[PDB]
Amino acid sequence: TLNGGITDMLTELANFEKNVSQAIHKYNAYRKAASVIAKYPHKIKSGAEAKKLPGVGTKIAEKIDEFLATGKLRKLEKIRQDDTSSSINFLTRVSGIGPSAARKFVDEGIKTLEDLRKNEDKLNHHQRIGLKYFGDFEKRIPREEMLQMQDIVLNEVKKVDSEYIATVCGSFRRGAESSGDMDVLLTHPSFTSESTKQPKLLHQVVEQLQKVHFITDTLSKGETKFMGVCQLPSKNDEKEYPHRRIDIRLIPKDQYYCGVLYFTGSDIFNKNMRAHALEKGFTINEYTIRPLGVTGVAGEPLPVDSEKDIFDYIQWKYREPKDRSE
DNA sequence: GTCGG
DNA sequence: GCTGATGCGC
DNA sequence: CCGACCGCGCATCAGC
Ligand SMILES: Nc1nc2c(ncn2[C@H]2C[C@H](O)[C@@H](COP(=O)(O)OP(=O)(O)[C@@H](Cl)P(=O)(O)O)O2)c(=O)[nH]1
Ligand SMILES: [Cl-]
Ligand SMILES: [Cl-]
Ligand SMILES: [Cl-]
Ligand SMILES: [Mg+2]
Ligand code: NA
Ligand code: NA
Ligand code: NA
Repeated sequence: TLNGGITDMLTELANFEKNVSQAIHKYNAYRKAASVIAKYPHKIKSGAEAKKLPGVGTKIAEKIDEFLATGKLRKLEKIRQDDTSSSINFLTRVSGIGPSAARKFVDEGIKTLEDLRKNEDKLNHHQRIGLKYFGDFEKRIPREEMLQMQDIVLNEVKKVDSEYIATVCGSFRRGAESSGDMDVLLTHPSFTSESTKQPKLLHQVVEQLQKVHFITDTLSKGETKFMGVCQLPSKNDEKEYPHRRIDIRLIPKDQYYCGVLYFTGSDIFNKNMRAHALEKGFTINEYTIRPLGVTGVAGEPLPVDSEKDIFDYIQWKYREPKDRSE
């Protein structure tokens, strides 16, 4: 929080471009700037100083000067006053409602939490569950709770098939003291890039977790990716825990390292690493890292035996999970 | 909105 | 039904 | 300047 005021300002700007303006590149431009500044070990004294960092250009430099001089930004002040922008920004906070849906609802007169509640019929499945747990999904998850959650997930998975390997990734693997949700990477020997010898591998696990009442709702579910809701069990007479978002990704067992790298993040770290990969002539996804031929077409998967091998290919020193929070 | 060639 | 584009989210 | 901006699973829709 050394330059919290500035990073918060850029984040709000980023959210505006994304939610209201539907300008994804500007969104990421602001996010990159916020990121590099949050990483900066000094208390910024001027926009000129900030402009030295990659990602911070003229426009943002001017904004930082204004914020330092007055403690605020007029551009944001006007945005906050705008009701449409405010309404669209708010609605996008519901899981399942993005910029388009948010602008459409506002067009229909639906602009508040109360409005959504009296219009459930106009929401799809995902949006309905996001509204249901709106309050809860805004809460943080203490690492202590993440630990109890990990215990339940790993043990239940083990009960279905001892050959399953469940790994909690996301901010948790990065060592965060609190997480916004739980991210679970899952592998099983019968599912490789070479073949699928067993169907319902992901289904079985989801099923088991619902059986024990851990998973309470489903936002989306396919053969390899589950997106839903879970809840820790509470003791007698005590208030129950908030419901939490849970994502489970089944990845070919032989592509574990690319999968755990992807699912460990951060999202900005992944974007930076994938972009660097390209510059180095490689393309990276959650499955593999491939060289880019002369034409720029991806070649065959390169051998990977650790997360480090991936870093080595793009000529980056290895970075522990805890140092990938950008 | 920012950057490299 | 399928395929492709688009919205959404990780 | 100006083209590039990471890469992809699932739900939903149009058009067939
Ligand atoms: N390449 C890529 N990977 C992504 C992206 N978004 C997410 N990931 C990958 C990297 C992410 O680390 C991982 C998990 O996604 P979460 O949204 O849960 O992100 P975190 O868990 O990091 C925290 Cl925001 P928390 O949940 O605790 O608040 O998915 C994206 O746009 N691109
Ligand atoms: Cl844009
Ligand atoms: Cl791998
Ligand atoms: Cl691939
Ligand atoms: Mg997460
Ligand atoms: Na700069
Ligand atoms: Na949303
Ligand atoms: Na997640």
